[PDB]
This record gives sequence, structure tokens and C-alpha cells, in this order.
Amino acid sequence: AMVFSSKSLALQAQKKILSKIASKTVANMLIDDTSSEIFDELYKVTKEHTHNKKEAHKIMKDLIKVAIKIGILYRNNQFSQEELVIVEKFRKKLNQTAMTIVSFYEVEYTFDRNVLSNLLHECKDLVHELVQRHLTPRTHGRINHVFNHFADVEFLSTLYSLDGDCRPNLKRICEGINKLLDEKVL
Amino acid sequence: FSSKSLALQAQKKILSKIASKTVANMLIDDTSSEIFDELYKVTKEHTHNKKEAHKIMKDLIKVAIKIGILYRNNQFSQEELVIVEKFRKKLNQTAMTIVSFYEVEYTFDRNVLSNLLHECKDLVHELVQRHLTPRTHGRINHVFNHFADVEFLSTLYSLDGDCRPNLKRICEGINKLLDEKVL
Ligand SMILES: [Cl-]
Ligand SMILES: [Cl-]
Ligand SMILES: [Cl-]
Ligand SMILES: [Cl-]
Ligand SMILES: [Cl-]
Repeated sequence: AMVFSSKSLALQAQKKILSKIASKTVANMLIDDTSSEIFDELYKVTKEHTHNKKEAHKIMKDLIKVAIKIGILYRNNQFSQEELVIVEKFRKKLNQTAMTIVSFYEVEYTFDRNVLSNLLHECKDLVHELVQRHLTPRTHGRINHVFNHFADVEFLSTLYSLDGDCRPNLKRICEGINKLLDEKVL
Repeated sequence: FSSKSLALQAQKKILSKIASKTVANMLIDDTSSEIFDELYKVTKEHTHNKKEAHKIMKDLIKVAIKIGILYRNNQFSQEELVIVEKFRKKLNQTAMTIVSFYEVEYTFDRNVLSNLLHECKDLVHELVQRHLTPRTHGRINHVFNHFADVEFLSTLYSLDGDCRPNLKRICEGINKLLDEKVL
């Protein structure tokens, strides 16, 4: 009874396309197991700091979304020349802040929450510049929600404070970060 | 909580959304899907092999989609982008000729249209030559050798045949896409 339909053929092909995507994605994640681990730790710290399991989940969800968005733009060459210049700037800034985080951990007396806050703000601004010509509905707000939370001096003080209960987390975080610096992911 | 799980999800989702929007813009469109449906009808009426018509349209749709995805994902190199522009111009020219040959009966030259179609084929081959799967090449050939075939075109344009209403619809659709600057 059903007659020929090109729409049907197209949707049939799309089925296979979507399966292949599922595969490729599983085999080539934009986010490393190491990068994810760091994310789980920032998650736990976020929990302890906000005592709001769901605000934590929201924050991390958003962060992962923005990250994935940037990764997809960069993998699909959506970035212009100017924008690639901004990608490099962001690479540098991110390297600086990661080493600053690790150093504030490994070397006591050096931790300044204002310095690290300032750096994270610089990261945020770079991300904004990066997605200006590519901004979906929810993004801008996700960017601010994530980076304002991580550059809040009190979150940082919580993460680093010795008289706290995150020390172990900050450690695994810095271990991860050092792995990524080594592999030159960061 | 597993960031790895949320990241898996999110990446799959964005990639999938992109893929399906590409498919929708290309083929799901009403005017476009109707044109392809008519092309099916005319190739069935020309071959009297339902199955073979289906195969032709299926290769057409597979190649069309493959190219749509290479395009949206910026998978084409600079030279390749030169070739895409050339292909859009050649495809535009052949659309306009399809329409003119119909609108003005006496000006129908099956060899002109055929040669335009082979030009399109050459440009498609040139365009995907570095992005082949083990079957793309032959699909391109099957489709274009079928539509460029002078006998096919004669069946399509024959004023005494039964493909005239199809042709008229095909040309209506084509005119729509021309006006929308799709084609
Ligand atoms: Cl969104
Ligand atoms: Cl290139
Ligand atoms: Cl005559
Ligand atoms: Cl004739
Ligand atoms: Cl005739």
C-alpha cells in the first residue's frame, strides 16, 4: 500500500548516520578520561561548597556542554582565522591558569584567590569571544554560570583551604592537570 | 555522577542534531522531496522496473546526503570548495535548462540536457574523489548515467508520453527552488 517516498529513504539513511555517530563519538571523545576525572572532582568540590547536589549537577552539565560545543566547532573547522587566533590565546591562558592552580597546590604560601579568580575570568572572556559568532540560545548564560562559580573567591578558598575536606580532591585535580600538561592536552 | 557519561551524551546529541538538520534541509524539505518523488515516478515509467528505480533514487539520496554532510561539517578543502561552487553553478544551469526545455516545447534538445548532466556528474566525482567510501563512485555513476540517458530524457519530455504531468510538477518545484535561491 505504502508508495515510494524520498523522505523515507532519507530517514532510513539518517538512521545509519546516527548509529555511526554514536560509534565515532564513543571512540573519539572530545573529553579525556583524565579531563572527565578532573571534572568529577570539581563536581564533588562544587557539591561540598554549595550543598546543592542539583546546582552542582547543573553547573557541571553546563560546563560539559560549553566544552563540547567548543570542541565540535574546532573539530568541524567552524572557527575563522581571527577566531583561531582567539583559540590560541585561550590555549595559552588556560595553560597559565592550570599551572597556577597546580602551583598554588604544590607550593604552600603561594595561594592567592584573587590571582586565580582573575585568570579564570580571563578564560571566561576568551570563551565568550570564541562563541560570539556561534552562540546558541542557552550558551552565554551557561558560560557565565560556570565561570562565575569557578572564579568565585569563596569557592577557591573552599577548594584550597587546609582546614577543609577537599584537600584530597585538589590533589587528584592537580595530578590530572599535570598529566594533561605532560601530554600537552593543556 | 560521571562527567564522562554526560560528555558522551552531550557530544552524541550535538553531533546528531547537526546530522539530522543537514538531512532535513537537504531532502525532508517539501519542494525537494516532491521533486525526487517525481523523478522516481518518471524513472519507473521509463524502466518498468520498480526495484531499479528505487535503487537509483536510493543512490541519489545517499550521495546527496553524503555531500550535504561534508559541506555542513566543513570537510571540504579549499580546492574542494572551488569545485562545490562550480557544481552549484553547473547544477543551477541544468535546472534552468530542464525548466526552459519544458516551458518552451520546441526547444528541447536531449543531447544538450544529457551533456549538462554528465558535466554535473564529473563535478560530483571531482568533488568527492578524496572522501570516497567503497561504493560512492559507482553510486554517482548509476545515478547520472541513468538521468543523462537520452532515451530517459525522451521518455521524460515526450509530448505523447505519460510523464508530462510529472515533468510539469518537477519544473514547478525547480522554479520554486530557483526563486528561493536554493538551486
Ligand atoms: Cl543550548
Ligand atoms: Cl584547506
Ligand atoms: Cl519537430
Ligand atoms: Cl526527441
Ligand atoms: Cl514528442
